[PDB]
Amino acid sequence: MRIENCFFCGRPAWPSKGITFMRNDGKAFRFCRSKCHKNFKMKRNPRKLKWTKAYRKNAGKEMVVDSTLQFAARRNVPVRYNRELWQKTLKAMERISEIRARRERVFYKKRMA
Amino acid sequence: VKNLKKYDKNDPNRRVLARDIEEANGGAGVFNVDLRKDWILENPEWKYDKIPEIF
Amino acid sequence: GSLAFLPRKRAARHRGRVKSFPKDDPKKPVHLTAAMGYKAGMTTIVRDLDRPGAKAHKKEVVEAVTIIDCPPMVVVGLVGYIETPRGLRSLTTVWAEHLSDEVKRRFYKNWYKSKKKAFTKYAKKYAENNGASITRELERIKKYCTVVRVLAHTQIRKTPLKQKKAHLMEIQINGGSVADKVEFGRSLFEKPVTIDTIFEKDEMIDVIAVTKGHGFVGVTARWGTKQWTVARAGQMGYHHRTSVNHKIYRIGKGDDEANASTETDLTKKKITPMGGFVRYGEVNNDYVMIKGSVPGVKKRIMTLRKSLFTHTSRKALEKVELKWIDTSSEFGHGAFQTAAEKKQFMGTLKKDLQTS
Amino acid sequence: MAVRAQFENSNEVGVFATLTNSYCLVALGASENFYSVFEAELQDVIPICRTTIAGTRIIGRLTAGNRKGLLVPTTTTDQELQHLRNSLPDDIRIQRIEERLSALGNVIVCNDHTALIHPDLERETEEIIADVLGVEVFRQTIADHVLVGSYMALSNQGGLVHPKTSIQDQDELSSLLGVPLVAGSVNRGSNVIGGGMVVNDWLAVTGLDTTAPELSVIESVFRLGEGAGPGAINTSMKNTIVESFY
Amino acid sequence: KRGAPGGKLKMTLGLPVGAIMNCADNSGARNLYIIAVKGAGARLNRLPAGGVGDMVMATVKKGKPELRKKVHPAVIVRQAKPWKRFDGVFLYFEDNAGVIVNPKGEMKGSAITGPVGKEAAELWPRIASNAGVVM
Amino acid sequence: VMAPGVEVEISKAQKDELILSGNSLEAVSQSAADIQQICKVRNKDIRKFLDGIYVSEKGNIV
Amino acid sequence: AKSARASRIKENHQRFKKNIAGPVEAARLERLSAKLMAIAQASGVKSGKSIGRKDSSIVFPM
RNA sequence: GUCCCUACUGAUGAACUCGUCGCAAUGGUAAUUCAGCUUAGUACGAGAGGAACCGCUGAUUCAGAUAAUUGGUUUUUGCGGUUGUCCGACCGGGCAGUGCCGCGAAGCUACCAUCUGCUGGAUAAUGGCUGAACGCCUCUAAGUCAGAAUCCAUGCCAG
Ligand SMILES: [Zn+2]
Repeated sequence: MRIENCFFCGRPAWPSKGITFMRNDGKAFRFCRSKCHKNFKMKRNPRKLKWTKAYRKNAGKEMVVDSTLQFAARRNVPVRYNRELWQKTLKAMERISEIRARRERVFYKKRMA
Repeated sequence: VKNLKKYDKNDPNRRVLARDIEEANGGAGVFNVDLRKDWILENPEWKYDKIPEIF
Repeated sequence: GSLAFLPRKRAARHRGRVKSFPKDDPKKPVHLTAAMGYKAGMTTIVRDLDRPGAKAHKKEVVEAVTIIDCPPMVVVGLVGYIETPRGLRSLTTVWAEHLSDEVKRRFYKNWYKSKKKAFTKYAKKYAENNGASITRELERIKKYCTVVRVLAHTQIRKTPLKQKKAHLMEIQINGGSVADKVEFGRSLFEKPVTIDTIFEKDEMIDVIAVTKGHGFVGVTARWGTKQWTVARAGQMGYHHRTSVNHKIYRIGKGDDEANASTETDLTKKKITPMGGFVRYGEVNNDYVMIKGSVPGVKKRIMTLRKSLFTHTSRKALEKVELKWIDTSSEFGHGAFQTAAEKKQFMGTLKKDLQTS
Repeated sequence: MAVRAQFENSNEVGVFATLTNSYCLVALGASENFYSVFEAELQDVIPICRTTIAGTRIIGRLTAGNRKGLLVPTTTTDQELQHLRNSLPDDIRIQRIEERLSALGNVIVCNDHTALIHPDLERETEEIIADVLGVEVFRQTIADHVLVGSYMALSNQGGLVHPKTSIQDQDELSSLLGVPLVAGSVNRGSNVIGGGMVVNDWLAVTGLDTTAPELSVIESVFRLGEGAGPGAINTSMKNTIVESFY
Repeated sequence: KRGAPGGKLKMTLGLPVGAIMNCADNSGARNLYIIAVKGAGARLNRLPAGGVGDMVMATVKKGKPELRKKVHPAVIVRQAKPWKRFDGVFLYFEDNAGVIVNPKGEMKGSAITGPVGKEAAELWPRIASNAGVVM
Repeated sequence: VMAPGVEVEISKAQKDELILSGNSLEAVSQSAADIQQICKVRNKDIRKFLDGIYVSEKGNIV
Repeated sequence: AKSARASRIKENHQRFKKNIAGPVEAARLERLSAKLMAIAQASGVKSGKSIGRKDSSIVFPM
């Protein structure tokens, strides 16, 4: 399986949740809700709607430059299975998640200073 | 390939073959194939392991 | 419609009765046939399918599963029946001692104003050396009966329901001589029996319930239109149904604290959706996770029983490898499995600063 | 050697198979007849992987690669990718590419030295192909058909091209590649050579409807079986070709 | 042999009888007019319908005059009405589109403009070979 | 399934032959008829497909 | 199409019941009954051994 | 150029002290067709062509349910935008029998969504075994074996 991201708002798109739009140019449009789908169909800008990660990143409401976000990205080159690698990766994921939480707390404190 | 022996259906000690394996272990709609039997990993015991996907 | 579900009437009882237990032979081991539970809701899963011959073979499929809160049932009695030219006749029943307030509520209709005086003389029959008479009843069951059933009731006070009145039913004991079944029930007296003890995972069962009512509804919805054979207007819904062949996918232990976790999703989470089951609440007990839709509304009493006939399909001999269980909110378009995930995704908030 | 086989009951073996000089990919479905004929022809000389891409059986028309690399579309799932990685040795590099034309087996034909692509592929995909496959990438339309992966099958010994390809274009392709080329058909008059045949340097699998004259053309141009030789078509089999495909 | 595909799973049907769709191949046809579907079950007052991967009969409403001459078979490739794939994914396309095919399952054209339905590609090997984008 | 009291053997005197002996003539004959009826062709040509189990000889053990 | 109540279909179901589901359900029942047993074992007239009397009609009153 | 009784369909009900757990007379009764895989390019065939039993997986129609998901529906008049007028203006609001628009939970729905549909006996045409009538013979006369989606039942609904 895999956790998808909504094209419009960026909330986690889980299996079953949402409608996928296949445009004739060949690119897929995955949405997490009917709200997002209808907004896309009425052709509004997620960069303008304030409840979207696009808007928040554009307006600098979230931290975007940090190793805790450079550590995770889509992988197009597979790695051979290795139990130590996956277990150590899981522990690293826990560490990264709590470090991210603390950094985001500091960021929002600095924004609300 | 040039060190091989050509397959024939009548030779007593031929190759086992997946058709014969599934015919022995059921049929075409009953045999369940092990997709991890040919997995070439570092430690051979790491086969048949449930790889985490979501955390 | 079908002339096989007529006289289209409201169910005479809310509980719903089995109406047929599987036939019994002495060669099998001693076991119980049925169990009880309460519909909590339903959720979405992904199963790694191993259906040799299917296009979804060795692929991940998304399925809908119904969740049944199943607190352990308590054995409080034992009934013995005899065969007669007019059918089965309940020769005699012998109860347990120390009955619960919930089963006594089942016996009473206005429990609050009543003197709660049920089975007191029966407990005196146990205590005051009328155990000779009680043993006589057990021996009558041993030497005259051909089928034995056990009286069992649910635990509402563990179920998250406003109700306080429990539900009694007889679960038939199969697989042994009448003496073995009598000893089994007598030993099961005053003891909780669990759903993982009665059923287990991978097993198809039969579900007995009363399908939801809709009141006086015309022919358009009552039968499906554009003498008893002619479609007429009347009651539609609230109908006793026995739905067959439903696969038991999981039995969660309630105290596991990781009921919804699979070997693929390493998230310590339970079956209850984020925010609780809509109109039901939280499942804090043993729960049964079965494929597909099932008759009955949420919080309705449900009867789970073994299949009458040994199965004829490969869907009943299959293992069910689960990948993940949906725990998002059913109260709307939920996209977070846990409150921790929601907080990590949305960051910290103004009320978070104000409280901290 | 050239063998005739059917996937389930279909003569298009190129849709369901991908044969290279270091691995073979086989679509997974129902029985093991297709995997078994491929194994009997390749008795563990090179690995054979029963794989699915995007939950499809069209792995042959969805994957392109040679003995040095394998490329799969972005729609491939992480599980299928990991299956491929575990099944194949480390000497082969596997990558998912984010190409709009996700029919990789239709848009790419590659031997172990050169690759010929659909003219509308992206530049980044071009360097990705040239890097992973380790080949020289050229853009060309074969018989004005823009899907080279469907309308031509290639090996390091030769290459068989759409039956209605001009002699000038055939000569130009032969010069640009470095191997002999012949205009021929498979599966009794079918033009979809790539979809009806998989070929490596020592093995070809066609459909069961492949006629005897065109199977001999395949064996000859791809040098499969004893002497073979692309030239024998022009010398020993002329009468046969003229009488059969007049 | 009736052009009824085998092994197809349930999907929501989106193109009924008497329905106009686009033509995705270079055969010269622009639109098709579905008049009949293969494998339909005749029940009273129901109009038959077909989903991605179903063979239908259609008349070319506009395009090449050679094609505007006879009722051609066609496999419908793209469906605007959303449907569910067994991986739980509900999806739909921008339009409704099909390609001219013979009763055996072979196309008159040589290329397909636009993406192809996954079910159609799986069901008909020739479409999978003549397809450039498969989702 | 043969009736009780009838013994059936693969005898090594002639090829592709089966001996079905016993004490009750009715049981012996009915078992032979059951085998002959269970092995009968369907939807084929009687004059072209000529295989099955047939009663060749009838008599006494002694 | 063969009906669900066809004799050949019933015979095939009987064979499948007897050769696969039989053993599978037998093992399942053995384990379940083991768990049931675990939870369970977790003068004649004046004693009850002699089953005596506790405490419309079929015959005509005389 | 002449709103009532009853049938049917559902819903209550007096007397048998109230209640809980049951039994089952009788009445109803349900599944249907197609396709794909393997068998198998096999049997068969000069060639062209080309099955079937077991086993497996789907689909049509019918039936009974269900709402995790996905559409639709909005008096949640829930939130936001907006037209005309009004409360002196801001704010906050009334009126336009729900002003108009967008999203919209819950509930309700949808082969526009999903799930489930089960096994014994006796028979008809027919094919047999033993064997008289009739010293041959004969499936029938006495006796008896198999056999149709048929018949009667179980499973199922009512009680
Ligand atoms: Zn979204």
